Amino acid sequence: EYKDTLNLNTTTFSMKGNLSVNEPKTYAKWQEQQAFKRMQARKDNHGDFTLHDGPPYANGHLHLGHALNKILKDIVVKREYFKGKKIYYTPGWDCHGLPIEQQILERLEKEKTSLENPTLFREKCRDHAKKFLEIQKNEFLQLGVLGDFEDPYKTMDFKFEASIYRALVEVAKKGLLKERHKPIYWSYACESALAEAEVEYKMKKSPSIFVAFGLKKESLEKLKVKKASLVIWTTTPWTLYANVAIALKKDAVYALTQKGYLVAKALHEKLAALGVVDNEITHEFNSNDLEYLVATNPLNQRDSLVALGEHVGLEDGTGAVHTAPGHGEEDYYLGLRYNLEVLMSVDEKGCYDEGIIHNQLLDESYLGEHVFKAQKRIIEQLGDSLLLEQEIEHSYPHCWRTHKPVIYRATTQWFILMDEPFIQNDGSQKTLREVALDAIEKVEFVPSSGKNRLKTMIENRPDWCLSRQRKWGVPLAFFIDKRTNKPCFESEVLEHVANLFEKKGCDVWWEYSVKDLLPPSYQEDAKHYEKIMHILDVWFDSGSTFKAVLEDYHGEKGQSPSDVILEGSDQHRGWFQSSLLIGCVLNNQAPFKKVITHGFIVDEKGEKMSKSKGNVVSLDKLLKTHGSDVVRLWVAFNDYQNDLRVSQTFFTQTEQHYKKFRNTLKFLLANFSDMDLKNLERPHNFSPLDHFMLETLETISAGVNSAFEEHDFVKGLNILMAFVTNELSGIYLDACKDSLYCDSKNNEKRQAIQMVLLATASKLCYFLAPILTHTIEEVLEHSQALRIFLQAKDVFDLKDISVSEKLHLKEFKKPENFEAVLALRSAFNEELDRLKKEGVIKNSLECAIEVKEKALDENLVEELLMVSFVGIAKEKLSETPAFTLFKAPFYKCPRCWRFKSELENTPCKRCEQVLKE
Ligand SMILES: CC[C@H](C)[C@H](N)C(=O)OP(=O)(O)OC[C@H]1O[C@@H](n2cnc3c(N)ncnc32)[C@H](O)[C@@H]1O
Ligand SMILES: [Zn+2]
Repeated sequence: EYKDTLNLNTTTFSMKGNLSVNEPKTYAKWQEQQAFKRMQARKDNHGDFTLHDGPPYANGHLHLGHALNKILKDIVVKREYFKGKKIYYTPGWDCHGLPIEQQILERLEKEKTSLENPTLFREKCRDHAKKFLEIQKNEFLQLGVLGDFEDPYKTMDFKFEASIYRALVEVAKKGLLKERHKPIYWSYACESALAEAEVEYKMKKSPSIFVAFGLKKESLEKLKVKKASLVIWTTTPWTLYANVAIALKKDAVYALTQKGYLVAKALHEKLAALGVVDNEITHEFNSNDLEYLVATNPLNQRDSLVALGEHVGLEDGTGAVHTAPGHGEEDYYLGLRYNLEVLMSVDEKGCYDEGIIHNQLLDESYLGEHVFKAQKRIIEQLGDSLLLEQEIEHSYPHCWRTHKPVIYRATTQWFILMDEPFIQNDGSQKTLREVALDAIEKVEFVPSSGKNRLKTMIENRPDWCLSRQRKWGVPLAFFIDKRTNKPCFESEVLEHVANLFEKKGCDVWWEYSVKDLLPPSYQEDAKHYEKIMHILDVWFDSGSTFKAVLEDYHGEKGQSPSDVILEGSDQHRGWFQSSLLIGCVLNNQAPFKKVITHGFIVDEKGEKMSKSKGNVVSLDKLLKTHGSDVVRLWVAFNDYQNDLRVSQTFFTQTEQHYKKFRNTLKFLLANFSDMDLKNLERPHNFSPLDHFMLETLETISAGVNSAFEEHDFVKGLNILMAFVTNELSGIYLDACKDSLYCDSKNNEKRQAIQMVLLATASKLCYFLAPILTHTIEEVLEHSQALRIFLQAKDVFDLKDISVSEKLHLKEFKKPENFEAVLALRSAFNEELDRLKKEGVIKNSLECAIEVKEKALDENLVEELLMVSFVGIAKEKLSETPAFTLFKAPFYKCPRCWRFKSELENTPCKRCEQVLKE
């Protein structure tokens, strides 16, 4: 009957998050109130921070990977904002290319329709990108992220298309944009060249065959043998029609078997065990003496030159390599080395064309057949020359959006050259590969291992094929002079076109005549010029975002180079590399100072998610079930630099952490809710325990901050959680509960406790604000004391505070040392544990302790162990080397339940006083 005489100590801040209901209201408010613009306009901004957004493709709804990405960017940006900086973060969308165009192509199929008008086709692509840009923008905002989402950048904006073109212009004028004719990746499904970032290597089954090419009569006579046939190994019977040579290893021994097969001696043992060749060797020859002999192709009876390759391998195959210059890059260079024909009779759709008849390379029945469908019939046609057929599996390149296997076709395309010296901005001379490698060494990678991934790619990469044979993209908008057969790179022409794109967009390249695309100076010679109609690799679009966004807006959307970029691990093959290369051409450095890489969302078994496999976890369902602040906490509280597995068990762990933080903030708010805000002006006498908590708060705050500075949010959250769980809840709040609930509101020691709780909630708000922004906004909404103490209207006014200044602490105050008393506490609690299960007592408050160590502050002992008496009493309960435990020789107080009453059912002296107030 004393419960209503206690301090109420409640807050309107609720235990339950109600996140599905409350979070949309917060995020809608931030949109309506233009919170991001308010952040940028903050009057006392000091220093600048630029995160340059890498642009997601404007196709589809968001998945959990996009959420991971944008949430990490948001934590990084909000950290810098709350450190006091002016922030720049303009999100963007990647609107061109097959990620958009393939969806139009597939829908036209399903509807059984076609769209051949270029302007109308580009319009359907553009409308699709516009549609999903808005969908994605709103789904991003539902995660609580803040950026310039009402003014995002778009690669389909006319000014951006011009910026991309002007970047290409800079490459051309530095001498790095050149035509090459060679075999390259070819996607037959979309009738386009491809480069590396547009291929996905996947396991594929293939025929694997060993084929005898008999030496011609005159070559047998020169070699002085009766029978000899070189054996080749190939997995592509579809290229045998284009054979012109058989390449051997230089200065290497070739064995001739009794049945007359000629293979590398080093491989004969393996080949005979396979049954490709017979076991007996009759003669050995040096490949140097075999060069310029001639064999016969069993498929079509054509000559095949015996040639010497560069670096022919002896781990695979036979040591004799079927050479088809039209369908292999190294083959092509060998063919030119020996002035051989480049046979290439495979069209843009991957089908054999009339060249096989004109050149007598393959039977006419194959005309129009797809090369992969023809292979079975080709293999059957080989007859006795087929020595062995297997089926193998190997990693094979596939088109990134049609998912069909690619082939290689000799073709003329446009490239950025990697090993071509060009004039540096400082006047020196270096190749792009050299510049990029030097640039990488100036970039910080998080984790540092990511440097090695990008560096190895730059060390090994080939020339970058830029030209694509689709319509949705930025054209390589140069004219060829027919009088010279070379491109026109005159600045007046290039600037004229760039200005037209900036005002009208690239549709004009298809619509306008050559004369109408030329400056008036040139229009009389318009008859001599023809347009290049190829469009740029979409990876060149996105590689140019630093120029189009950071440079062309002169710092208004962030500096070049950016301070941070942050993307998934596939962007070393992608956007990190394209942006590095273009930045090194234009600026001779990377357009970013730091690269943070995150892993991929994968299922509970570590496997990739796909609608095909049935293992896709829905972002919308995840948000509905847990709320965005829980999804955000899951991101921050996990090892995001490696792949992240999604499962109910891991989200249940995160929910328990969120509940612990939330329940802690509720308790804090409840227990300084009644404090007279005049307290905030005056200093207080703090107890040793108070000081221990303030000093501990400062030590853990430094550790959290250092961890968050290194982007190790797990480490920082673990420090914060341990403080919340152990020192705060376990030690301080337990020890303070009596004063908080049972001491007078005027009690100066209670007021000091409340100031410690205020300072503690203040630091929790500051450190959690980048991660749980909605929840900290809610905390401030419900606590007038915090808003006054922090001079904060809302979460966007938070700053790191000096607890020392706010609480008026003395400069040279010597820290508490609690090692001895906390060791006594743990030892007492272990002994109390044992007495409880024996039934000897129920609670620490029933006990008296006499400590043999006279050196300890006895009131601190009583405070920390929550005994009701320090000293000697009558009934001995137990004894250790450090202390003796007795039953407290008092009654339980009916108001505070401490054993401090001299009379049964009578308020103790403290409570008596409080009740009389
Ligand atoms: C930087 C984007 C470039 C230019 C390109 N448009 C692109 O890849 O766009 P998108 O495919 O939509 O991806 C945009 C960003 O999401 C990241 N991402 C994609 N899938 C996943 C996934 N399962 N798990 C985690 N992250 C993912 C990707 O790593 C990039 O950080
Ligand atoms: Zn009492």
